[PDB]
Amino acid sequence: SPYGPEARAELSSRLTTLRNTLAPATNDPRYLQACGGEKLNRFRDIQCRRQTAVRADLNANYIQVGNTRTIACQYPLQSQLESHFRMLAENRTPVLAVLASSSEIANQRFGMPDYFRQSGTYGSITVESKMTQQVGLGDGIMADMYTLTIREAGQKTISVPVVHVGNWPDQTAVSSEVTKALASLVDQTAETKRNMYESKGSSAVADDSKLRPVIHCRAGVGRTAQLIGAMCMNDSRNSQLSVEDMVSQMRVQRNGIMVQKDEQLDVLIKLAEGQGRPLLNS
Ligand SMILES: */C=C/S(=O)(=O)c1ccccc1
Repeated sequence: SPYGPEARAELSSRLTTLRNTLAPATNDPRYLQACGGEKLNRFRDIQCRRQTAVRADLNANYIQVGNTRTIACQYPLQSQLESHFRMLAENRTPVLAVLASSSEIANQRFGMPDYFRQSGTYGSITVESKMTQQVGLGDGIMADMYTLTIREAGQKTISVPVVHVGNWPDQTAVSSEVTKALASLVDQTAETKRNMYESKGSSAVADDSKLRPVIHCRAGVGRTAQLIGAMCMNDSRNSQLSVEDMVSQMRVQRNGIMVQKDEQLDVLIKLAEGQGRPLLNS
């Protein structure tokens, strides 16, 4: 069977070998390295692919699965906020999807700054956070939305649509119904903002490294990967892209953990089967 346990076991096998191969070795050439001793990676073993790094001081990667282009990153460290906001601004971010829970953010032991729900000043950058709408995704999962306006002297003021699922616990997978609802909402939000820039004749439209949806959570390899996978599967241009392709591409473009838990992979499998999308590559 195409979606039978034998097929699932084979997929899991192939991806496991890939994760182990991609594991970062000390001073790994494939991964972005910290500078002068200042922490770059929130987690020592969840690193950032150098070839696709967005900024030299952020754990963040440009990711292209099939035709879907995005940016995946870890929750910025307090010391990276300024550079983080810079990335968001320069990217003309059409949507910022944060899947880190409100509990994680609230726990000061985690060092996850409340940067998109609060207004403040960071270096020479000043940010305002306007709470907008709230959208249920099912099973009680809630999406809180905000408008993040980024201001800096001499720079074009940029406002960013934020989609925050604050009750999706770490290392777990919300149902495929919830995932599809979320991916639809994120893409929809992104399409509205991107359209705005295109109507204004923004030069960012001609730059493939810009206008990308930015997705992340705490480490940016689980809930983040699950959403990205769902998003690429919603792209009407990714016909024939298999789950194997999908997960391997995210892994080679960020790190080998992308799609952290089996439960998260299962959701991607389920969505694939729903569309008749192949799991393995022949
Ligand atoms: C998108 C966050 S996550 O990848 O799910 C994660 C965060 C912290 C620890 C493990 C996974």
